[PDB]
This record gives sequence, C-alpha cells and structure tokens, in this order.
Amino acid sequence: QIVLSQSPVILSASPGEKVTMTCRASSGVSSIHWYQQQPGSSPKPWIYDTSSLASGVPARFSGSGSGTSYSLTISRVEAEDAATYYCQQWSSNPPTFGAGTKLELKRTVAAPSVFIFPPSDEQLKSGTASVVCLLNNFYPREAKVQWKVDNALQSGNSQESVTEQDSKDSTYSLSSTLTLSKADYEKHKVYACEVTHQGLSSPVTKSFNRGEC
Amino acid sequence: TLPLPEVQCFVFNVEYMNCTWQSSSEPQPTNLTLHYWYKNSDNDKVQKCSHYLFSEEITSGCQLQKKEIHLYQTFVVQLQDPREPRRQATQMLKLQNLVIPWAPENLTLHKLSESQLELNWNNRFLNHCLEHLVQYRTDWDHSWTEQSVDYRHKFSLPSVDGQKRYTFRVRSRFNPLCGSAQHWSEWSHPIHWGS
Amino acid sequence: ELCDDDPPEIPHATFKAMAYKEGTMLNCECKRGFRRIKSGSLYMLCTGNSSHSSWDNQCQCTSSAASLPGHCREPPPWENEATERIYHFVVGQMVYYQCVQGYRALHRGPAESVCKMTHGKTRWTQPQLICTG
Amino acid sequence: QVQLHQSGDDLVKPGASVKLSCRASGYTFTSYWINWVKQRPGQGLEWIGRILPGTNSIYYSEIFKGKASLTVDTSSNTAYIQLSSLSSEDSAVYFCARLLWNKGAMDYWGQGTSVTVSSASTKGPSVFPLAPSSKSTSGGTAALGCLVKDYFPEPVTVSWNSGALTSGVHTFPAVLQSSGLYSLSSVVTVPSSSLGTQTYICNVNHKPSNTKVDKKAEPK
Amino acid sequence: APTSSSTKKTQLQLEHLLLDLQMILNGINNYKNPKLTRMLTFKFYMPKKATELKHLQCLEEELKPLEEVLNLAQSKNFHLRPRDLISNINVIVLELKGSETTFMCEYADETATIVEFLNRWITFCQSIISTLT
Amino acid sequence: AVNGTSQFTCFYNSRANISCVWSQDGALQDTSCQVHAWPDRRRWNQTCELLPVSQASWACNLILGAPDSQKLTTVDIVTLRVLCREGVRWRVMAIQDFKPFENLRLMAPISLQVVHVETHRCNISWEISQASHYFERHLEFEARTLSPGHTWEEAPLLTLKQKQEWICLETLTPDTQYEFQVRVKPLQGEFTTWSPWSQPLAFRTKPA
Ligand SMILES: *[C@@H]1O[C@H](CO)[C@@H](O[C@@H]2O[C@H](CO)[C@@H](O[C@@H]3O[C@H](CO)[C@@H](O)[C@H](O)[C@@H]3O)[C@H](O)[C@H]2NC(C)=O)[C@H](O)[C@H]1NC(C)=O
Ligand SMILES: *[C@@H]1O[C@H](CO[C@@H]2O[C@@H](C)[C@@H](O)[C@@H](O)[C@@H]2O)[C@@H](O[C@@H]2O[C@H](CO)[C@@H](O)[C@H](O)[C@H]2NC(C)=O)[C@H](O)[C@H]1NC(C)=O
Ligand SMILES: *[C@@H]1O[C@H](CO[C@@H]2O[C@@H](C)[C@@H](O)[C@@H](O)[C@@H]2O)[C@@H](O[C@@H]2O[C@H](CO)[C@@H](O)[C@H](O)[C@H]2NC(C)=O)[C@H](O)[C@H]1NC(C)=O
Ligand SMILES: *[C@@H]1O[C@H](CO)[C@@H](O[C@@H]2O[C@H](CO)[C@@H](O)[C@H](O)[C@H]2NC(C)=O)[C@H](O)[C@H]1NC(C)=O
Ligand SMILES: *[C@@H]1O[C@H](CO)[C@@H](O[C@@H]2O[C@H](CO)[C@@H](O)[C@H](O)[C@H]2NC(C)=O)[C@H](O)[C@H]1NC(C)=O
Ligand SMILES: *[C@@H]1O[C@H](CO)[C@@H](O)[C@H](O)[C@H]1NC(C)=O
Repeated sequence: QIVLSQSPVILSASPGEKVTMTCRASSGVSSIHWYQQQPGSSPKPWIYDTSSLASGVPARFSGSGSGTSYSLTISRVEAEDAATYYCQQWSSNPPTFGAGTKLELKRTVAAPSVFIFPPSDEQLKSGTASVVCLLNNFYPREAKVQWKVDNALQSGNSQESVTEQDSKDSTYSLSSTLTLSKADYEKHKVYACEVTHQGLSSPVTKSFNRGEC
Repeated sequence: TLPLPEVQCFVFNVEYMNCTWQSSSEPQPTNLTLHYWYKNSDNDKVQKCSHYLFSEEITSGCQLQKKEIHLYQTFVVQLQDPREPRRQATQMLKLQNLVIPWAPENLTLHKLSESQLELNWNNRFLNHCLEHLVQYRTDWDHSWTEQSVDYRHKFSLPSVDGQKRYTFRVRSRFNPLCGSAQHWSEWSHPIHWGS
Repeated sequence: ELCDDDPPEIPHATFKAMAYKEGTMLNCECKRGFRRIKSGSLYMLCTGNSSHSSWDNQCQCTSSAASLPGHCREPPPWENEATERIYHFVVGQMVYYQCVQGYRALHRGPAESVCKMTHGKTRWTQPQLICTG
Repeated sequence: QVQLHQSGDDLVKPGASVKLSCRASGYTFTSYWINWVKQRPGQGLEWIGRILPGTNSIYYSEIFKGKASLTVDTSSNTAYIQLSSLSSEDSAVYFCARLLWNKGAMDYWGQGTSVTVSSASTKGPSVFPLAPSSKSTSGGTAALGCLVKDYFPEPVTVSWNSGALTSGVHTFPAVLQSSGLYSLSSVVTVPSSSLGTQTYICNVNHKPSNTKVDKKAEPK
Repeated sequence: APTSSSTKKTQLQLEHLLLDLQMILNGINNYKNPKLTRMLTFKFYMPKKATELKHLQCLEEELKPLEEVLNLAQSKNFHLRPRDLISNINVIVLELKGSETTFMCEYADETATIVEFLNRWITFCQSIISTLT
Repeated sequence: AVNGTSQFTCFYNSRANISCVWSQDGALQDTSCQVHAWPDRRRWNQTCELLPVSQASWACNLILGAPDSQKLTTVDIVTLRVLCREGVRWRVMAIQDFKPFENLRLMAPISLQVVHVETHRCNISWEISQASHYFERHLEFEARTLSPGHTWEEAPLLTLKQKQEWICLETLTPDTQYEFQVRVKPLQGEFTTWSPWSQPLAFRTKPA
C-alpha cells in the first residue's frame, strides 16, 4: 500500500509568513486530498483533488503538485491556522493518510521562569513522595529538563507534560515529575532541576534542601 | 514525372459539362488523354472523351453532352500521359456542387403602390432549385445593397424615392435544396427605374 | 476532460490501466468480417452516481457477410471483439507500462504515466522505461 | 445540512468487545458509503473499512481483517462497527465518515468516539497542595498549584476561586502511572505580596466518582 | 402543369429533413469544435445504394450512432440539442419512408466518418428533391 | 349549459408554445377546465388550465419546453381537447386535430432599433423571436409608420415578400415623430396568420 510522508513534522511560522508543506508518495498517485484537524475535533475537508479548495474554506490556502510530490501552501499564516494537516490518497486500495504535520506560531525567544516544589506534608503517605519542576511561558517548544539528586544522575523515574500554544500568549509550559519511595527520599538531602533552553544564555539550576530553610 | 494538372469541371445549367486542365504548364506538347467513370453505381465502367477541346493544337479540355452527366453520382475523372502511361491521376468530384446556372433573364418592375415596387425575373430550367442574390443601387449611393432571396424569385422594395434613380440586377445559385454549389451565375442585365 | 492524445507508446513496450476514471470511452469495434450491430452503440461510457460506477452502452457485433471510488473496471470481452481496444482517457488517468514478451526492463524506477492538465493542453509524462532483449 | 453523530466515550476491559454507532441525518442513508477511521494519540489517521447500507457490500483493510466488522440497521439509518479481541493498542478515537465517490475523499465526519482499555478501575483523586515557598520566589512573583494523583478514568476539571480566577491557571494534560492510574497538575503565578491576604483554592472535580475537594494553597 | 399538394407535402418533408441534417453538419464541421478530431474516429455504415425513398431505412438505422456522436460535441457555446434534433429527424424519416414498405437495407463494405455519412444523406435528399420538382 | 356558438382556436409559435382560446356563451359561471395535448408521434402530453380573459372566453398556454426549442415537426398531429371539470369526472367540450405547422402564428418581431436616421430617411432593423429553423428564408413581413394627423389605421401597409429584417423608410419629413410596427408570417401553412404588431418603436428625424 502507498506510504505518504509529510515533512516537516513540526513547522513554526510567524503570522503573515508564506509557508509550504509537502506530502510525498512512495509510488505515483493521481491526486492528493488534505484535511485539517484542530485539537479535540474531527478532521475537516480542506483541499480535494490537490486543487479544488473545499467549500467553506478560507481562500488563503492553495495546493498543487504532481506525481510523487505534492504540497499544501499558505499565502499568509493566521491565528486560525494552528492545527495539523493530513494528506490522503485513494488511487489504490486501501486509502492511506500521512503522519501529519503540525502548525505553530512563532514568537520572540523568551526564557522560561523556573520553579520547584517539595512534597507536601499530606503527600508523605504510603511510603510515596514526589517533586515537581515547573517552567512557565517559554518559547520555543524545544526545552530540556534533567534531574539530579545529591549531584547524582537520575533517569527512568520521571515523566513530563507540555501544554498547548495559548490563543493569545502563544507560549508553552512544561511540568516534570519525579517519583521516589519515602525511604529513598529521606536518605537524600539535595534535589536540583537543571533546565536548558534556547532562550537561556547559560544553564539554570533550581534546588532545595530537605529539612532546611 | 511532374505532377499532372488538376481538372476543373463545370456543369452549365445541367446541359453539358466542360472539363479543362492546364496543359500549357508542361514543358513540351503532350496529347493528354482523359477518362471518366461513375463509381459505386450502375455501369461502373470506364469511358473516354468523344468531343475533345483544343488550345494551341493540343488537348486542353473535354465536353459531355448532358447524356453522360449524373449529378448525384460520384464522377471520377483520371488524367493520363500518352508518353508514359504510368503517370496517371485520379479525382472524385460531386457534380451537384459544380452546377452554374444561366443568368436571370428579362427582369421587370411593376408598382404595387405609388411608392412600392416589385421585381420579377425568370430562370431557364431550375425554378425550385435556385437561390438568388438581388443587388440594387441608386446613383447617389457609393455601393450596392444586397439581399438574399428565396426561390420565390420576387423582391419587394417598399419606399422608393421618386426623385432618385434605381438599378437592379440578379444572379442565381444551385443551392441549397438541389445542390451545394458555391459558384454564382453571371449577373443579369441591369434594369433601371425612376428619374 | 478527455486527454487529446494517447500514451507515448514507448517502443517494445505496451501499457494498461488498473482502473478507468469516470468518463472513459471504449469504442465498440469488431474483428475483420464483422460489423457493429445496426442500431447499436458506438462506444461504452463509464458513468457513476453517488456510490457506483458502471459502463453505459453494451457493445455487439454480427457477421458482415474490489471496486475503487470513482473508477470503472475492465468491461468484459464481448463476442467477436476486435483484437485490440481503443480507450479515450481523461485527465488524472494513470497508465502503467510493461515490456512486451521476450524483453526485460533495464531500470529500477516506476514505469508509470499520468495525463496532466496545464495551459489548456494535456499530455502524458514520459515513462522512465527502456526495454532490451 | 448533513450530520453524523456517534456514541459517547466508552471504557471497556481488555479482551472484550464493544459496538460503536454513527447515526446519519440530512441525506439518503443507502446512497452513500460509510468509512471508519482510527486515530491513535499523536499517530495519525488509519482507514478501517467500507460499508454500503443498501447493498450489503463490505471491504476491509488487510490490517483489520477480522479485528473489526461493519453492520448496518437501515430502519434507523445508523451504522455500526464492532471491535473484538481488544488490546492495549486499540485505544484511540474512531470516526465515521461519508465517502465522496467521484473524488475518492471523505466529505463529512463524525465527532469521534474515544475508546480506552485498561485493567484499572474507578478511583478517587488524591489532592496535595503545591504550596509556595521562598525557593519558588523570583522577583515579585511566586508559584502555587494543586496536584492530582491516583485518579481514574478521565477527565478532571479544576477551576481556581470557584471559577473567579481565569488569568493563567495553566492545567497540564494527564499522564499514566505504572499501575494505570492518572496524574495531573495545575499552577498559577501571583504576586508574592498578595499571598499574605488573598486565599487561593483549586476546587478539583471528578465527575465519574462524583467527588469534590476544595484544597487550599497557603505559604508555610 | 403544377403538381398536386401530394408530393408537395413530400418535398416539404424532404426540405425539413435536409435542413436538419445540414444543421448537424454545420455544427460538427465548425472549425471552433476542438473535439472534431475525436469524432472522426468512429465508423458509420453507408448505404449500398440510395436513390429512392425506400432507402431511408439505412439512415433510420444509423440515427442512434448519430446521437451518440453528437453527445460528445456537447460543450459550452454549442447550440445543438441532440435529443430533440434526433427525435425530429426520426419522425420525419419515418414519415418519408412510408409504413407500407418492407425494404431491407444493404450496406457498403467500407465505413465512413460522420462527415461523409452526413454528406451522403444530404446528397440523397437533394437528389430526391430535384427529381420531385 | 346551452348549445350556443362555440369556438376553439389554437396557434403554434413554431417552437414550443401552443396558445388556445375557448369561448362559449352558454358556459356556467366559475367553471374549471383545461386543454389537453395528445401528440401521436411523441411520448409526452401537456395541459394548461383555462383562465378567464373575458366574460365568456378563456385562454391558456401549452408550454412544451424551453422557449427556443423545436418540440414539433411538420409531420406531427396533436389532438387538443377541452375538458371542463364536473364533480369528479372530466367532460370533453371541444376537440380538434391540430397540425402545428398549418396553424402557425409567430411572436411579434422584437429588438426593433433604428440603424440610421436622416432628414428624410430611416433604416430600421429588427429580429424575430423563437422562429423555427425549418422556415429558413420562407418568411414575409409587413410594416407601417404613423405620421402626425393620422391614426394607426389608414397607414399604408409596406410589404416585404422576403426574409428582410430591416427597412429603409423613405420620403419622411424633417423634425417629425414617427412610430413603427412590423409583423411576420411564414409562407407555410393553411391557417397561418400574421403575428401581432410589434411594440411600436418611436423615432424622430433630423432637423434640416
Ligand atoms: C440597413 O441596415 C441594415 C442593418 O441590418 C443593413 O443590412 C446589413 O447589411 C450588411 C452589409 O451592409 C450585412 O452584413 C453582411 O453580413 C454577412 C456577415 O454577417 C455577410 O454577408 C457580409 O460579410 C456582411 O458583413 C448585414 O448582414 C445586413 N443585416 C441584415 C439584418 O440583413 C442594410 O444594408 C441597411 N440598408 C441601407 C439601405 O443602408
Ligand atoms: C396522454 O394522454 C392519454 C389520454 O389521457 C386520458 O384522456 C385524456 C382525454 C384526459 O382525460 C387524460 O386525463 C386521460 O388520462 C393517455 O392515454 C392513457 O394511457 C394509459 C396508460 O399509460 C391508459 O391505460 C389509458 O387507457 C389511456 N387512455 C386512453 C383514453 O386511451 C396517455 O397515457 C398519456 N401519455 C402520457 C405520456 O402521459
Ligand atoms: C406563449 O404564448 C402566448 C400567446 O402569445 C400569442 O400567440 C403567440 C403564438 C404569438 O403570436 C404572440 O405574440 C401572441 O401574443 C404568449 O404571449 C402571451 O399570451 C397571453 C395569453 O396566453 C396574453 O394574454 C399575453 O398578452 C401574451 N404576452 C405577450 C407579451 O404577447 C406567452 O408569452 C407565451 N409563453 C411563453 C412562456 O413563451
Ligand atoms: C464549353 O466549351 C466549349 C468549347 O467548344 C464552348 O463551345 C462554344 O460553342 C459555341 C457555339 O455554341 C462556339 O461558337 C464557340 O466557339 C465555343 N467556344 C469555345 C471557347 O470553343 C462552350 O461555350 C463552353 N461553355 C461555357 C459555359 O464556357
Ligand atoms: C495529337 O496532337 C497532334 C499535334 O501535336 C494532333 O495532330 C493534328 O491534329 C489535327 C486535328 O486535330 C490535324 O488537323 C493536324 O493535321 C494534325 N497535325 C499533324 C502534324 O499530324 C493530333 O490530332 C492529336 N491527337 C489527338 C487524338 O487529339
Ligand atoms: C424571358 O426569359 C425567359 C427565360 O428566363 C424566356 O423563356 C422568355 O421567352 C423570355 N420572355 C421574353 C418576352 O423574351
């Protein structure tokens, strides 16, 4: 079955910028369809037959291509365009979709504001405790967080989550969590959260000391 | 070895056919011979000219006496070189598209009213088969006024100025009911009216 | 709609289509010594509705003496049919090539052609195929 | 206008089977094909199969042969898809769609039907205060929040000051622990001086268990 | 002497049929018709001999291919309406032919393009009209 | 009803429109009727409802298709019959075997406009509406011009016994207001009649 590959996986474009996206077919196809899916919503027809701008769609989108290379273009980005675009083909059975290419809005580089929270008193139950590191209102998405306990490398015991782009703020926010047993937590005394980001000139570390001011 | 001249045939009032080819173009005298037959029809057998036409004491044309003419059957005419018989050509002609009538005769103007005229004319043998083109004018005008006419061979010209002078002439064509000829007959004799 | 030319017919190579886009016409032609039936059809037309595509005008001859959305399939052979078929394709048609019996393909790329539409003229992309014996 | 409406979110145990529906309206039901599509979280769409209500024609993908079956009830113009031998990889959003035949596209989609499979069962959300401290103080601003842990299934709604506060109040998408339960966190940035008097509450709500905890955040 | 209204009815019917066929011919043969080259690829079966009102059976048999070929020319800024045109021609031809006959049409070995077929039948109409006059 | 004088007259515009009028002095008040067309060589029918036009007359139009389309030929016979509803049964009041091309009446010429005007002359052109292509050149026209001090009657009739869709009126008067009408008639048909006079075209001549 035909395999459609869309690049770039994630595309960041400032508003008012002209950008292009590409879907490439393993074997030639007659035409490509495009869909737009906003978060938490069903896909919406965008471009039929690679050129027929779907009814009700803004006239800022246009598509063109042939053979094994096709492209979806925007004359000028707008706020409404933050979504993911899927290319589709039905020149053979079964029909196939692309992996998707997300659309994000640009902003001037802004560094994250770091915080850290020790476990609460009520959280010290069932021999379980956790510590969370917070990064607030930072762009671009590409940010890195690492955990060190008593100047010791940590891995395999932490997770993370990142929000979406605010309709107005146009930034992100990342929360990382480290899970430890209470006995291990009491053994150690130093906890740190080092964050590396494009907007940060040098590495920044936020640490707290257990049982100490 | 040069290509043979093309033959132009003309049926003149469905009374006889004149076929003429340009033999003068050849470098040397040649008694070119013409054959003709009707294809995909009864008596599909070759025939040869019996009444030749000459110019500069060489063969230049042929004439058919209305007995051999079948308008609505294909007329294949072949031209051949007596010197080298291998140099021969073929042509298929629809004779109903090559009919040229005679010019209309004895036009006459009679007044339907004080300021209305009517023009009548006769054709020799092809009443229902002819369309006409009347072309009238006045001495004050710098060009002719044309008007296609049906087979009624009548023409009404209301509102004639008694002060001016008028001129009329008519030619016919074997088109479109009985043939598809594209050639007009010769103009008739002009007829005048008024001052 | 219709492509104003046939595929480039690479020498020593034939072509065929897996499925025919709606609007394809197949001329109803018969062997030597046979004629299209009187009052018969000149061509079959691939038409379709909201959920189907089929051929329109079944052909005939007498003695002279899985589906894919938006595409028809090969119409079945009819009695005393000609040895070859004449198709009138439409823009967006894809036709695949293959070297005739006895030859082999000196390439690794896709032997495919497509009828494009640009500047009011439609012609097929040249296949990247070469057949050698 | 054409409209397709599907069932709500369904949660079933591994190894069982479930039926998802997509009722049609605004057009003749037997005149069009109904396609099914699958979208695993952040992995793209994936066509499943075809079905024509009026002709009992069914087509499948080689991937889904036997893992899904399409049926129709023409009396109420509703379409069905039944999934069997459910596994951990079958959790995704399923869309019904209508096939635009001449173009080979989909012109109308449903709102999607999320389906999830897990060994976990309903549980209440444990709430702990992410209280602010001098460590989390930068300039004239600090950070505080509420941490939700060991809750199942989704979703969870958190509003600060009973919805009075709406500036910031970032809420993060949940994550899964090893046991299958869920976790979540929310945070807010406010002036350090305002902490002395203003009182902050997160008021977590858990619909499936019908529980409310109005945890208060205060400095130590 | 002038003939009766009988055979004048016939001349009028032949005139209407001739005008119909000539309208079709001037439509298709127009130099603004981009699809003419594709029309010229279909085959029409001419009459072995056509010198009589009996021999309109061949045109009646070939009417349906005529409508099919006309359907191709259907395009913007085209005046022909094939269905009504062909129905009118059919009724006129069936009237001229006469229901009292039981003639069987013979066809020539060679086929012909639509243009030659239309011209053949135009010539037949003209020949009959000229004889009647 | 009483068996008084009754007439049922129809005409065909040569393309797609058969206009009929049925009048009977003995017709009762508030009677509903229709006229039904039943061609023998065609696979369709038609019907219109007889709306009132006068005290004891009606008229409707049997529209057979697009205005400029050929829906009938010189070989057709359409049986037109009047059917006046009486309870639930349909009663046949009149009947006629209508041959379309014997009873033609074309639409009045349209698009009248002055092609040129002079101190004593005026070339006036027009077009013919919904005229069948079967006619070809077999048409004739009749025009009349109105001069001050006269009525539309007593205006001499100008005959064009040919398909000439213009006319160069002559010997007109300087600075005078005229009005020009015209009608058309095919040469074919026994009961064919002239079209209604076209809407008058008012034109004025140049000052001397
Ligand atoms: C009064 O005005 C009318 C305007 O219609 C004049 O008749 C028109 O005459 C012109 C030539 O002067 C005709 O044009 C010709 O038409 C075809 C091509 O369309 C072809 O024969 C020629 O190439 C030429 O273009 C025109 O058809 C004709 N119009 C009509 C409706 O018949 C008329 O001559 C004027 N009379 C006087 C006395 O000035
Ligand atoms: C066209 O009309 C005829 C006749 O119509 C009937 O008679 C008229 C006077 C008027 O009263 C109409 O309302 C009547 O219906 C139709 O002929 C009938 O055909 C049907 C079968 O189709 C039949 O069984 C009847 O016996 C026929 N009537 C008679 C009197 O013979 C005819 O069908 C109509 N054609 C179309 C295409 O509608
Ligand atoms: C269909 O026909 C009527 C009748 O028109 C008359 O007869 C025609 C054959 C032609 O000669 C016309 O000029 C005649 O006026 C068309 O005209 C209207 O007819 C109604 C009565 O049915 C009459 O009261 C109106 O005055 C007429 N209108 C005009 C402008 O003359 C009628 O318009 C035709 N219908 C269509 C849809 O074309
Ligand atoms: C056709 O060609 C012949 C050639 O002979 C013409 O015949 C003329 O006949 C008259 C007597 O009727 C002779 O006096 C002339 O000398 C002949 N003319 C010539 C040129 O030979 C005949 O007129 C031709 N027809 C036409 C219409 O041109
Ligand atoms: C062949 O051409 C020659 C001339 O090149 C013709 O010979 C003349 O024919 C005329 C009559 O047509 C005679 O009066 C002359 O006396 C002939 N001249 C000579 C020198 O013999 C000859 O007629 C042509 N042949 C044919 C069949 O037309
Ligand atoms: C007028 O010409 C015709 C041929 O068109 C001819 O037959 C007739 O005799 C002529 N009449 C006169 C009086 O010369």
